[PDB]
Amino acid sequence: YEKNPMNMSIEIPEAFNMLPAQPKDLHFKVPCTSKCTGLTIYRPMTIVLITGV
Amino acid sequence: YEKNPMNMSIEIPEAFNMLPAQPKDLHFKVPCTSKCTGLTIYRPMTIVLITGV
Repeated sequence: YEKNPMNMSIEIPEAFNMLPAQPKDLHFKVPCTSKCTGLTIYRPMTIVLITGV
Repeated sequence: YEKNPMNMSIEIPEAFNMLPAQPKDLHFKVPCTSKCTGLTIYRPMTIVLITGV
């Protein structure tokens, strides 16, 4: 393929972050979350696949 | 009936109020509470109910 933002891209609407720690008895639980979308091909004439290799 | 605080009354010793939210993994819970007593009739001879109207 050819690497170019106008051919394909990956979107990250929000970045990795950590919520405030939640205390339980003498310890804490910290949850983390993020967002993603996958791979989007705007122009499908710039990629070639070779399967069965 | 005859409307008079001496005959019947309702008490509300505590009004509606909310508590701070209690977080969980990825959501919250908010509780609400209040107090009441219901109608108290000190002198019940000052009320007449006509039934079947």
